[PDB]
Amino acid sequence: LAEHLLKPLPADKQIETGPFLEAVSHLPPFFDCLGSPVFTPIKADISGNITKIKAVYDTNPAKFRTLQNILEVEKEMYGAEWPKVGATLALMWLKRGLRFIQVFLQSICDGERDENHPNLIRVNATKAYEMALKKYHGWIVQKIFQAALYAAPYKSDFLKALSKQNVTEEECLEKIRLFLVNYTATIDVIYEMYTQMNAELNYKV
Ligand SMILES: CCCCCCCCCC
Ligand SMILES: CCCCCCCC
Repeated sequence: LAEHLLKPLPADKQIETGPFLEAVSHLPPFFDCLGSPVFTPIKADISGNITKIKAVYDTNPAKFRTLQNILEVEKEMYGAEWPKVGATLALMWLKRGLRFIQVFLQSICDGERDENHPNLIRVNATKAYEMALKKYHGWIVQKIFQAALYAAPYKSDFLKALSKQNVTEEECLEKIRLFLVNYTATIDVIYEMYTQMNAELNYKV
């Protein structure tokens, strides 16, 4: 995770598409080692979105040099169906999965815990879901997340699974904190871009 850091934001706060996709494509694999088949559809959604954006990018790397480029070009390209189309729509849902990972990881690092059951990650996962995904899910998908939550490893095993490696828990969390710097900054910029472009949508699934 400290092996595949996201680049820092350039001065103009424009995110290069190529480098961005490469960076985040290292994230899906971490779902395989949460030790449950329950997490496979979650991996699939994040991968699929990354793959959707990559495919739009590949058609014209220069036209789609930056994430901003993607949104402005596709807006012009699709008139009235935008923002509910193309790579704009893929990235709208990618950012939410990425924000989820962000909030979950920051929560853990901040020493947030259920005092009653302290070696679990339920409370961190629950917060991340509430902050990133919950308002865009109908009640059925919510009840599904609730169930999926019990497949979560212990905090202790999860951190041991990320050092996959001769390292203490505190060392491991320091590494995650370093990763969260440019990660958070980058996601914050993508979210800000959806707000300025008016490209954010609120439909539930
Ligand atoms: C570093 C990427 C790890 C992803 C965290 C996902 C945990 C999900 C619990 C529901
Ligand atoms: C460089 C991006 C390629 C698409 C990867 C799919 C997500 C694992």
